[PDB]
Amino acid sequence: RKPCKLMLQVVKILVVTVQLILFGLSNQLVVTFREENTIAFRHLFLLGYSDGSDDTFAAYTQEQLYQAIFYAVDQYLILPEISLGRYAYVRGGGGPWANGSALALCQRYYHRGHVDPANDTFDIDPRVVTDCIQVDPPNLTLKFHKLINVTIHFQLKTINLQSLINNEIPDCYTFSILITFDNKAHSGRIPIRLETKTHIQECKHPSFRLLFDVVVILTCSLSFLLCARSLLRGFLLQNEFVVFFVNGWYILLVTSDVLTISGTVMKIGIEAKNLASYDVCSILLGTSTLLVWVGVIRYLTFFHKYNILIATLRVALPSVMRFCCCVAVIYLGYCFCGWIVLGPYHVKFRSLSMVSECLFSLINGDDMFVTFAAMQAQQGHSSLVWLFSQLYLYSFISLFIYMVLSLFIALITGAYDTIKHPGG
Amino acid sequence: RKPCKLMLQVVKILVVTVQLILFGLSNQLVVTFREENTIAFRHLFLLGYSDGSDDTFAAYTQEQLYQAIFYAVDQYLILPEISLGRYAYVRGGGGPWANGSALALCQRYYHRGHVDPANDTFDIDPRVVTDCIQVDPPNLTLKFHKLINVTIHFQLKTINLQSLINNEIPDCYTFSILITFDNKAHSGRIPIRLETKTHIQECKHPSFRLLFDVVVILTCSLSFLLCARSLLRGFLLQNEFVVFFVNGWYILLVTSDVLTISGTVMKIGIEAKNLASYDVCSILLGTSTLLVWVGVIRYLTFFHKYNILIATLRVALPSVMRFCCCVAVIYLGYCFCGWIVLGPYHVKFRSLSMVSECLFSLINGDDMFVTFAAMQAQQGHSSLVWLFSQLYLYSFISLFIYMVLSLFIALITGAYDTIKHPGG
Amino acid sequence: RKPCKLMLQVVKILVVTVQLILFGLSNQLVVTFREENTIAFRHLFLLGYSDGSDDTFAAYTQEQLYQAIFYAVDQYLILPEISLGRYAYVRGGGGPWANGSALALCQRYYHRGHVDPANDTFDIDPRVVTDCIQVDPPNLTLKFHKLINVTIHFQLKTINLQSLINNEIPDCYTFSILITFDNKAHSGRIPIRLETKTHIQECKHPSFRLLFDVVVILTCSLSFLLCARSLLRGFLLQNEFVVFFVNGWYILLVTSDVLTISGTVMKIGIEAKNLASYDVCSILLGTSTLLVWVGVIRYLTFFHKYNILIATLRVALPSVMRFCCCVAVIYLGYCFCGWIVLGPYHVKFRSLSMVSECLFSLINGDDMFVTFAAMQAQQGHSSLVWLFSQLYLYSFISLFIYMVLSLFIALITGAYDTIKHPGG
Amino acid sequence: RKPCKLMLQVVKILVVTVQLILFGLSNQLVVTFREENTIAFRHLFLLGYSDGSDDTFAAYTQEQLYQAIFYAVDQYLILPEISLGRYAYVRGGGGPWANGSALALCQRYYHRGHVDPANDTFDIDPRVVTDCIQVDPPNLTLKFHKLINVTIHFQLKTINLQSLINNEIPDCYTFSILITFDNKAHSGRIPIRLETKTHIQECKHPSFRLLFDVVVILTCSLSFLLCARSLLRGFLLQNEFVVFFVNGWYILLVTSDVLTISGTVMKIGIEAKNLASYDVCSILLGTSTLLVWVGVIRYLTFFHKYNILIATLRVALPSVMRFCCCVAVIYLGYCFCGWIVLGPYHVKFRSLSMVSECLFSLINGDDMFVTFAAMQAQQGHSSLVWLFSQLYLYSFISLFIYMVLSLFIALITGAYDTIKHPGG
Repeated sequence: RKPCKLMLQVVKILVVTVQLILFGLSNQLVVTFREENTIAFRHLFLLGYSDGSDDTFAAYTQEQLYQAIFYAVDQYLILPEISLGRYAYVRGGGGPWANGSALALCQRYYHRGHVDPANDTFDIDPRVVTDCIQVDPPNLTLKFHKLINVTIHFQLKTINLQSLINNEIPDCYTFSILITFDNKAHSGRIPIRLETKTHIQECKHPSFRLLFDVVVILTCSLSFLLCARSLLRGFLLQNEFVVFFVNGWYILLVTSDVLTISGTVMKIGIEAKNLASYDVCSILLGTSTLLVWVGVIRYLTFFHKYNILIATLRVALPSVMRFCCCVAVIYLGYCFCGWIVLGPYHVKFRSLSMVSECLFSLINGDDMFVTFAAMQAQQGHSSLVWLFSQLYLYSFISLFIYMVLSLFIALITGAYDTIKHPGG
Repeated sequence: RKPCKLMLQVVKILVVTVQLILFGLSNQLVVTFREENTIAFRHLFLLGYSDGSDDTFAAYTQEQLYQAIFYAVDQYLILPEISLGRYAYVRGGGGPWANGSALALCQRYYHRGHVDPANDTFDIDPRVVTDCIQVDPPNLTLKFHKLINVTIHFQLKTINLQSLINNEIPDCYTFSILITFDNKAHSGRIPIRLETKTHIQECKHPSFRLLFDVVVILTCSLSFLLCARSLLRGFLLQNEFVVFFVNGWYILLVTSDVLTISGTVMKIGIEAKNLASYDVCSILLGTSTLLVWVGVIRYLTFFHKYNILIATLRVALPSVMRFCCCVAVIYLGYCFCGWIVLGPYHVKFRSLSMVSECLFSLINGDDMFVTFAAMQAQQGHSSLVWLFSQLYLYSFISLFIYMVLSLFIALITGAYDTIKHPGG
Repeated sequence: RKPCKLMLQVVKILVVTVQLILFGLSNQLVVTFREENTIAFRHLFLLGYSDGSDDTFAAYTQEQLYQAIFYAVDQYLILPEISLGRYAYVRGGGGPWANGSALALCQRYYHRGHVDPANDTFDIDPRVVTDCIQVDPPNLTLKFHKLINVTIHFQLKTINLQSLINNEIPDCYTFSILITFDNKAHSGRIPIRLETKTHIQECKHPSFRLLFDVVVILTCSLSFLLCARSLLRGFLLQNEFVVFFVNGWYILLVTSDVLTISGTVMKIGIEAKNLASYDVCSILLGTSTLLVWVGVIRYLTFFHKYNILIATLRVALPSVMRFCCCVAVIYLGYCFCGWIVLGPYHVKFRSLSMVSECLFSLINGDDMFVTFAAMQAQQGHSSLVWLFSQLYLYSFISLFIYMVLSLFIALITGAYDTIKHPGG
Repeated sequence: RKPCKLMLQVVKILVVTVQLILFGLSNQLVVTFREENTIAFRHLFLLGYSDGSDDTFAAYTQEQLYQAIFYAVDQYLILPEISLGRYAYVRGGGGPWANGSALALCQRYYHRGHVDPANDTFDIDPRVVTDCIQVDPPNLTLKFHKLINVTIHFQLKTINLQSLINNEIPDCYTFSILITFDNKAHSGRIPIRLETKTHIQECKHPSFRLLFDVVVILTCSLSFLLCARSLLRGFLLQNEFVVFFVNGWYILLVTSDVLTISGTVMKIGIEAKNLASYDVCSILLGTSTLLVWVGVIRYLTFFHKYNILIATLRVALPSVMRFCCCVAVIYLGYCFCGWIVLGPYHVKFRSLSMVSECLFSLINGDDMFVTFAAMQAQQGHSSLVWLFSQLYLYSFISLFIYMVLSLFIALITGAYDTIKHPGG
């Protein structure tokens, strides 16, 4: 009834997230289309690039430098002669206007640029001039002292004909293309990178799954209304309680409403400005479904046979939070120590990100023989540091390894005490 | 006696699985022959391929494309001139009939194929035409817009002379060979792959181990009859119980009968249609032997000294199943969250398979510094997602890491309570 | 008040270590400048080198040998013709004086060197002669029997112009450069290595963040004085106690004073002789901040709600130390066994360092499938050793894996006993 | 006194194993000399080989095949022209006599060899003829159908001059050299391998560390006599006990005597037939030192403060052994299942060795994301097997992961019961 409505919401959002996962399978075939094309154009425009080169597809020779510039130049020259896909290029100007290239060799470098490190002097008008060469579909050089970044933009149209095997009418992708020689460091290591976007549109010459999605949206709307009614019942009970864990009979419903509104927003409203907002709204729906599973397990406990494990979660977080505070203090201190130490020798130490990176290497064991090994293998320097690195790292290792089972089993015996009360 | 018959079945299936493992050692030398030949023909027919290329042995140049086509063409040309093995090719037609090639350059591509993405149009008779060129042992081109898949089939005969070192008469392998340029994506990334089968037959000019296997089969038949008699005794006891864990005094015997019938079926009956059915029946025999070990440990407990550990398994699954339900709900929710999130950036996220892939990375530590590292290293995009990815992944990490020791030690103290009852 | 002063010290050193982490972010951008340049010159001077070559960028051909010598020779020849950076080279002699090169082809090899292994004889004046060729910015051979080591030194000046994007005036780096062909083994495997240092100086033509750092230093001085006053109070209490854990109300303050003096020394006094002393003093500040977090957690426990977890650490170390002694005895014995065994086959066994390396492979799981796998894969030798290696390694594996949870959960139940006393 | 003699034995074997570790450091520098030379000759004789090639340095082309043969041929031709070491070759015949080569191109292939797989026939006199070409220091072909294995033997002398930096007189190594093209499979994948030994001898023109080792040996002899006296005391106590854990007051002494006799045997007696017997005797000494640490910890417990942890080991093995029997039954069954399953798709499944390989992947986490990942990535076949592989592997994973903490914490609470008795 009313719990039949709740379980209907459970299966209904379950089917809606099944439709989400269906949307995911379809868009995932599509994004496989994306990635196929992505590595594709990487081959395609790419000159001298390699598999795995994304770590280091970067230049030393200026003759190297212009080499790739021309290489892409010819690629734009001769793509229809050469490829295996079917790219199409109509006018499509950017990113600065005027007019349409479609290959725009863009170059930004500073407007005032006197630079003589031999006299130890420089005079820089840090305003940057960008010269662009428009390249009509059927050579010029830049100062290496002068450079900031060099850009090729170009876009190619195609139709995902593989959607016939998905029984669908094919769609039109337009992959926009920014190849970049980049020297923001200005250090000599000119990284090249190809980035791309794509517009998906329907064919020029041209919905039951979409109707089923719309019906799912309407069902989600009815479910959110049911959540609103249940919350009004809970609020009337709260007004009676004021006048007179399990944690989520309200709150999970509110999260579900957030997910449902997110899905509605993803279907239509922000769906005319979709892509990233669609991704984030999927981000919302996931927690909704996670709550869907969780409260499904709560309600489908049916007391779980007396819910001993349900109550087991209860007492410990009362200790576990302060213990969490303490251990996190330990974690942050270890993090500060990393923020100090790793600069002398580390790739795994690179930023506060990499500091977070060390922390999994705490709890997990993947990086220890990696890192604690190889740093001991000593790229190294300044052998007191080589002592001190062992001094730090072995010290970091043992502490949580002992004490964390201490915390978990301490609250374990805490729940053992919660089973000392609770096993009777 | 009767338990001597059971232990005789234990050692008898133990010897039969020793014979299975013997069959495994022999077939494993053989399948090493398979794999040796497999990498072999991969070298052999393969042109431009590499070690490790199986990740990416795929094409960009159409001139690349025909290059490999010709490369294999010459390989079929000149194998006896060139090789280190001894391949033999007699008529052997396929896969479509008429007649015998033995090198069949097969090409499938659609029968109606107007495709112009520049006008945003296409007219496809999705019926596919396949042209095949038969290549008699002692060049033509395909439309790149037009292609679907391109196939070379060829088969080579040889005799595993290395079986003389196994003291056996050598056998005849016929490796059938499908090299394929594949463009089912039609995206430009034409993967090539060589797949092969082989027929093993006896020599044209031509059994005590086979007799010992047959005797093992007869012994397995006697053991299954003993299991049938013991089950009739148990069923008469059940009829007396109706008229009036340890779990497997029947059920393990029934599994053993399944394994024994599977082995009998693998020896003879489906042995005239063997290979995969033989593999699956080995799949059966393994669980039989696993049960063989397990019930061996049960019976050879001899009460295990009072079987405290035997009874230890008893009480906990009563809690552990519902707890398993709960944690699996947690697992499935995390899985849905993966099914959402990873599409923006992941190889480890690729499908529900890869979703299962994340789960070991939960319990194990191999992938954390891998994945939680490198995704943080941010191929990335849309930096709110870069926040949110950390937001998801660190969140996924801690939860089971805490609570799973909670579950295990909660049932641990549960068995501690089962030892609180049971340690006295 | 006085605890407001302590928390002000907590936030004050917190901000000072925030300034440390700020100094770290700034110097880390700089050291990224270092590493960018480092891989740079590695490309730059490097001839025939590769990515990943640092494992094996070493020679076999003498024609190989001179090849790289000339390769660097031309690099010094033609750097301004070729590069992407802006290197500058003024006189700058070294490492022996007289005068200035700036490219010094240095070669050391023994002064008396009769070596005939065919007669099994050698007469070596182990004094070494070093010939050096000074190479003025705009070929000679060495005996391969005769060689000891061959060295190129050269230094290049540049200005880190990328600091304009950090809104700073750019600085002058001078990268000093030692490329070395090294044959101290004299075995034929001539490793080459490029090592570099750099002097950072201000520009020739030329401080509020520095003033804020100085104010932070003065605040640290006031905090150390507050620590000195609190220690005088504690010492007067100790004099009253003599006349009549929590562990760090003194000791953490003393560590903080050490860190504060270290930071003061890093700011000014040893700051005229900085780099490694600066690194070590950062080494000091880290433990200070770690203590900062820890005692922050102590004081901000506020009894932690009765500090059950604080007292939890108390009783166990009384057992844990002797248990630690015992397990470490186990560890050292395993270490001796490694020191024996691995010489026949191991890279992971290389030294007492690598012995420490095995120990993480104990507690962690990263190397097991690596090492216990691949050594079983048997580079190997002397198959009794192949048995014995399994005999050792599987033996090493299980012992701690069982017993260490034994120790941790034994003190776990010890703290369970400490919660048996302490859960009431 | 007498315990001073025992602790003197502890420190004395400690110093003797320090001398063992010293011998290890010295021989390890030497074996580094070995490995340096090993990769050396691998470069040296090796033609077309690569770094990492040891996985796959194997042939396809017969023109490839002879290519390397000649390549080594010229290497023997022109080593003194080319190298960086100092190799010396005097007569040194082998492995068959008559006379001295020193480069012996040896080829074994069967004496009767009619092989026609096209007629499905073969007539093999499995006696093998070996033709050898002696190559005097300053081309012929083999049937590819006919081949079995092809061998080059050659030996080079040199003096480890790097021992002058160890302050020692240098020694004479003679590296004997077997390069082998091997086709025992006869499948076409002719693996090449270079194996080498070396004789270490003193110089032709020519001991306080050796005297200190001899004194250590005499001290070990006195310690073994003390162990014999203590065992005679224990045996007289046993004779009084018959007439009327801690486990190793005898037994550790007996192990120590075994180690001491092993060291004495390694010093002199079998030291005229040393190398592998020396390795094995080091194998003995290690367990001696391990016992040295262990009983050191026993005696230096001094009751360990009441030896609660010493007694903690006591009760549990009484359960742990039968539990170990049970879990090992589980392990063996999983092992049989592997022995079945992996043949269809695995490198990690290769033999009972690799079966042991899976087991660490059980307890450790290194291989899970590796193997359970990549096998799911499906080289694969026969998709019911693809289901069944997941069916097996996920099943293998969870079982020990749950139950093993069950066993450890079950005996943990067992020792908790042993601390329930033992914490009072």
